[PDB]
Amino acid sequence: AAAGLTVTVTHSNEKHDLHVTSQQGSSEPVVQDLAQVVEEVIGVPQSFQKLIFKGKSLKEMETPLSALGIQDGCRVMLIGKKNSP
Amino acid sequence: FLELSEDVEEYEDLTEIMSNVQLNSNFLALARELDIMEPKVPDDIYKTHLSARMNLASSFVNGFVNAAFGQDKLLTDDGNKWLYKNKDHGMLSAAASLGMILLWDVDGGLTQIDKYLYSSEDYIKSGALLACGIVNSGVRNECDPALALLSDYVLHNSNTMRLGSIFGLGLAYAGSNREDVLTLLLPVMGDSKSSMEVAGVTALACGMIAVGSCNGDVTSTILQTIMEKSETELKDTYARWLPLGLGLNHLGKGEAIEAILAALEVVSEPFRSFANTLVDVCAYAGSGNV
Repeated sequence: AAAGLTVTVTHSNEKHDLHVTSQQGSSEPVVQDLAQVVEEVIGVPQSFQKLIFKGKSLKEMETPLSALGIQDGCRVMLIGKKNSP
Repeated sequence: FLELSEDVEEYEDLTEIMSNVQLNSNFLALARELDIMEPKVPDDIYKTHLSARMNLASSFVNGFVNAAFGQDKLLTDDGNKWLYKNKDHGMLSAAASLGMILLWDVDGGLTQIDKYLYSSEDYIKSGALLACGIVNSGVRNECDPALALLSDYVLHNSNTMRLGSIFGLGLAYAGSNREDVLTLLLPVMGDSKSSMEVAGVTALACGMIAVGSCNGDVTSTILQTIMEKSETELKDTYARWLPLGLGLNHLGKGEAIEAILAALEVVSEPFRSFANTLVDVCAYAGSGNV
């Protein structure tokens, strides 16, 4: 029952076409799931990581981006510094 | 930017090359192929073989020289030290010069300005926001990071932070003619708490966004703000940006400027005689009207 969706994450000249799916019991991928994927791939904390989609600011952790308008072919910008604790 | 549908073939490449995404990559590649990449020092530009404002000018010219490159450690490694050593009002301009170095470099510039975004000084924060605006200026982006990055600062109460964000959005959406950006910045134009020069900068941003568009709501907001502002404080030294915005919005059109000047005729002579002339010449630029 994985709700797969394709997003093009871009940061620091580095780009990935990620097929991410909802994991934390949600019917659609959400900000929590995307933040978890981002932290697994890189490690930026949710406090200072910045996800930008269509010029819309990501401030609410519970807002579903699938409802906000992410579809296949959509691109998002990741802003932050890769932290290696 | 031409806003079209994906039904066309190779629409992704078309919109990318229209967005100038590969502009920066090609420009750096050709600069390297010319060997013209080394960061040229403002000092050996000055030829010093034989002070706060002078150092500010040195930083500005360094940014001009290294613009669009994004390769300058002078404001990257010890940039925090340089801005701390800097005095009074110039930290904003120093950060904006760093953004000038990083212009057209979306990915690298955003990462190298994210650290300075959380700076302590209000001037440094506003300069970082303006640097972001410069970085995204000219080059178009699919997700358009500037709109989301400038979220609280767009109408932020602090004059300097709001100024930086507004100028950045103007430089970014310059020529975009984006309905969302316009509908977000014109209410900021409508703010009364902002200073006279802040309102002028809002007008400048709106004009550079809607240049050559004849944006009627932008013009009406401009005229309404001019009317609401009292003439005595209007005609001092800074209302000269509202006619500039009008001229940008009606750039290269002509003829219809009679309606704008008739609407503006209510204004007192000292500023009306300037504003109508400015908007007329801007509208009739590139025509040879003897």
